[PDB]
Amino acid sequence: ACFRMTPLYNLPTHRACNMFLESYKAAWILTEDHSFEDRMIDDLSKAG
Amino acid sequence: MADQLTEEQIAEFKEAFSLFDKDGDGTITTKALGTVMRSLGQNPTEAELQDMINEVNGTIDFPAFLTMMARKMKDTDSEEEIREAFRVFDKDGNGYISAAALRHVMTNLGEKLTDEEVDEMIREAGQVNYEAFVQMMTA
Amino acid sequence: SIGNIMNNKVFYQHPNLMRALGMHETVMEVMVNVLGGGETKEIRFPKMVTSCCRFLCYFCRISRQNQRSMFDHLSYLLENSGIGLGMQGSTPLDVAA
Amino acid sequence: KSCHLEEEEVEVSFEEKEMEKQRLLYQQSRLHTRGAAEM
Amino acid sequence: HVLDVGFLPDMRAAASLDTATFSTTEMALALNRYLCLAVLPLITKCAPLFAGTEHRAIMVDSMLHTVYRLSRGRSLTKAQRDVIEDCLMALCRYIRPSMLQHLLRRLVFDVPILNEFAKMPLKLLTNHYERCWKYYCLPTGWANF
Amino acid sequence: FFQSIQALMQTCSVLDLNAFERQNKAEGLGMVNEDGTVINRQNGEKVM
Amino acid sequence: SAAETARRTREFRSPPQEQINMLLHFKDEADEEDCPLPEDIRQDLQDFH
Repeated sequence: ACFRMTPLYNLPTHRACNMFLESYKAAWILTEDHSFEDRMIDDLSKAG
Repeated sequence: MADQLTEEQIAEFKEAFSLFDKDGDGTITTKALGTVMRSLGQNPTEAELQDMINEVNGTIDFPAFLTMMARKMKDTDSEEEIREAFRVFDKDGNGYISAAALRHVMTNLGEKLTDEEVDEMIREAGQVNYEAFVQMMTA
Repeated sequence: SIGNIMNNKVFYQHPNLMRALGMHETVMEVMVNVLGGGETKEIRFPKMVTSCCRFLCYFCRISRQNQRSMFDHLSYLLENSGIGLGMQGSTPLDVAA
Repeated sequence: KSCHLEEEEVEVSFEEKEMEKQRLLYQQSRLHTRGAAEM
Repeated sequence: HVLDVGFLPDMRAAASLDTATFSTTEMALALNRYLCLAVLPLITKCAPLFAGTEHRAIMVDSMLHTVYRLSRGRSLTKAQRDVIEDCLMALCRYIRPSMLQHLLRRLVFDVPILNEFAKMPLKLLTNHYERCWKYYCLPTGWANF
Repeated sequence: FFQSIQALMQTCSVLDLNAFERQNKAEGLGMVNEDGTVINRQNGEKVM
Repeated sequence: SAAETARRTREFRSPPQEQINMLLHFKDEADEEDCPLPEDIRQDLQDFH
């Protein structure tokens, strides 16, 4: 099978977009926002 | 499975089936399925259409038709995919391939196969054509 | 309603939709409510389990990921499968197989 | 994560290491006086 | 085992003519003839195989009468490989074909014994000449061929 | 509360050996016919 | 150069989803880049993202 797999340039446009989003879970899952953690308990709770 | 067929030919089959829909419910009988199936190009004998009802009453629906069409195209697709997938392996495409060339190209098909596996694979067998590779891997 | 679902030309081309909408999840509770009963005498509303369990089997034979997604409920399915036996066409045991 | 934030390397001096165990002691101090712990 | 399994095989074309309703016997030819076509172990001191040899040919008599293009290959490969095991004493089996095999030399049933006949000559190009009528039958077929 | 702690830790798993064999042949395959290869990849949920 | 054929393997081998991973990895990555794209389409991501 692996020898008969299809090139990328024959895929329909609609299908070649869903694979992009599912595969592009490589810029959110690794990026870190931090932010809400130390500023959370600071503005909330304390000084409330 | 029913995942070996692209969407366009599924659409073509749906159009062919709907064009001769009985009353919109998709219930058709044995005589008419041969007519609708010979309408879009494929014209085989009467034996296969005799066994189709045997695999699945006089009540034929679209899912059963799609499944039987799918698995009568899939065997041909699988039997033919073993010849086109080899075209990239040889430069000219005829079948002759040097044994030295595969030492650095047959380890990078994306299967994460390192040198040891291909050592054992090619050692267990000059230039080798495609049919010997068929016997080599299909076993 | 289910009979019109299996003719729309779209529940054959994009299986990834139907796991995202997850109608297989919703239809599953439909079966458990009617079959929920003390004993075999609680077989009220037959002819609908057979009419719906047929749809589940064909869903399971469209893609490998479709097979996995419904497989995880195997323990759930067998819990309420080997009681209501005696009808034809289909039974929850068949889709379990 | 609001507490354990501060929870091949030179030796740590005496004065600095109390700052961590005092900051940690205070960071969770607000989080046990204010109900919490008994939940 | 063939003195009990062939008893059912004896009813091969016992219905393959008129209509034959329940063709469930053909379903038994998907797990019995396939098992027999997997043993090249053959000896002598018997002639019951001769009754079984024609029986397979009797089952292959139907060129389309309830055979299925896929299920027909099982019975076709059941005898095509059953030749390379006999003690070169295939007597009446050749006479069963004779000129009947030569007859209908324009049908699809030709390749049924055409390639099978070539397997006999390609395994006896230095022997199998210790006969008489068969030697005459060969020329009788050769001239009519 | 002590009912929970006592019951909970009795459901903890140990190093099973039968489940190990199930990995050792499942890892033999490398990719589906054509579906994004083995999506689970590691699929560590088994031994522990 | 012969071995260049070994380098060009994603382009015909591997399933289509695998190709996307290779060509998209370096785009929104940091520092190290392998098998990169032209440095003209790798700027809108650093603006869009």
